[PDB]
Amino acid sequence: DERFYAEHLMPTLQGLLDPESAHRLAVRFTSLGLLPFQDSDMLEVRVLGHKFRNPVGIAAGFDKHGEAVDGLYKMGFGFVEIGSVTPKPQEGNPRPRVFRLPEDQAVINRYGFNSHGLSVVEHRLRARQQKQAKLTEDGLPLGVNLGKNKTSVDAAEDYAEGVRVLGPLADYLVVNVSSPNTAGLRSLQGKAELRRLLTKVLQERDGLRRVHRPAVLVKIAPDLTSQDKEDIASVVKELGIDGLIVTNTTVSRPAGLQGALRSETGGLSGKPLRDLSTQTIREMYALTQGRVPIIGVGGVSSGQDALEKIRAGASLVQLYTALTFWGPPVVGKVKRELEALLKEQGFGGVTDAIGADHRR
Ligand SMILES: Cc1cc2nc3c(=O)[nH]c(=O)nc-3n(C[C@H](O)[C@H](O)[C@H](O)COP(=O)(O)O)c2cc1C
Ligand SMILES: N#C/C(C(=O)Nc1ccc(-c2ccccc2)cc1)=C(/O)C1CC1
Ligand SMILES: O=C(O)c1cc(=O)[nH]c(=O)[nH]1
Repeated sequence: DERFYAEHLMPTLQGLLDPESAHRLAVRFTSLGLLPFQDSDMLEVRVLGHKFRNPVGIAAGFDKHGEAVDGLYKMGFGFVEIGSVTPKPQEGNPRPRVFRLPEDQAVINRYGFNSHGLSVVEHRLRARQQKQAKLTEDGLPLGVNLGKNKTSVDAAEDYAEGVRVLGPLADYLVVNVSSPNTAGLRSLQGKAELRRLLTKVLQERDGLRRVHRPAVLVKIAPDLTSQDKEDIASVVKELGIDGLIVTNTTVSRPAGLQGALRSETGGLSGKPLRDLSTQTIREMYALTQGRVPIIGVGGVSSGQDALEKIRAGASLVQLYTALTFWGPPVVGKVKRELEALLKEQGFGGVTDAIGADHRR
């Protein structure tokens, strides 16, 4: 129940544990299915070669190693993304590396891709691969988000290894070139780098057998220049990339942040990123002429937040940070409010609202 979690459970949990410990305990509880809304057809969306029974997903970073997929579907998410996963295991940055900004409903993290590695996650997904095939057919798809190791010398070979190893187990894969916490990674977003990296990714993906061939998406940052966005849009059309994830966390620090920890290094998420993300979705949708599916992510904690990103051009949305403040009831809250607003605004379902701001 919303108020109980919002007002009692979550604050108490937050007073008791540092945020990294709270996150680990939350993954454990979720993966055991220790948690307590029926989805309307208005919320169903068809995109990326799949049906999604509702358009609200959990963003990458919550379940980094694939341990809690089924408990996430049970929380009400229409789709789950895990990762980012790197080819070899690696520890990530020294602690502390995650900071709560409760007066801003924000988080700053600099995990640095702590990952159990491809092999461990491959085994975990294979142990439930046929159960995921049926979830997917029932409208509950799985994405896998790929990163690169810290000491790797050849970024494109790290991503290609992830497509070869986890591509056969995913409905879509994400080439995450926008973490702000791995040195040099964001420079993969530049025109020449990106084109060469994505050509190699797509060749690897196309060499998979047909029933194991995922869609491929690129996840980008909220901090790009106008020139960067134009170059991304052009590469994405030139290569037939299947969609974009918009956006990762920001390295900016918007005026007015009150949290005592606002000057920690790392990516900032939650409310202060919300409109910078929505504006990036609006611009990428226009530059791609509405023809490249976008998954909208950054500061979503309500139905109105989801629908804004929807009308700016997103076909699906994701959240993470709002879960850390509101807990599990936020998921049904976002869905029930989104459905009430679609009705109030005269849309037949999510699908008719996608990109609607661009048609006024
Ligand atoms: C604690 C933390 C860890 C994250 N780790 C990843 C990650 O490994 N891969 C990734 O693509 N995005 C990662 N993200 C970014 C989220 O997927 C999402 O893009 C961002 O947090 C904005 O959404 P939100 O405001 O709803 O949290 C992480 C975010 C947070 C808060
Ligand atoms: N701080 C913090 C939290 C956090 O509190 N996460 C969280 C998410 C879901 C729950 C929850 C509560 C009840 C059942 C299942 C999950 C609890 C904590 C995070 O997930 C990220 C690293 C900062
Ligand atoms: O591992 C992390 O540091 C991480 C990766 C990512 O893509 N985004 C982020 O905010 N943190």
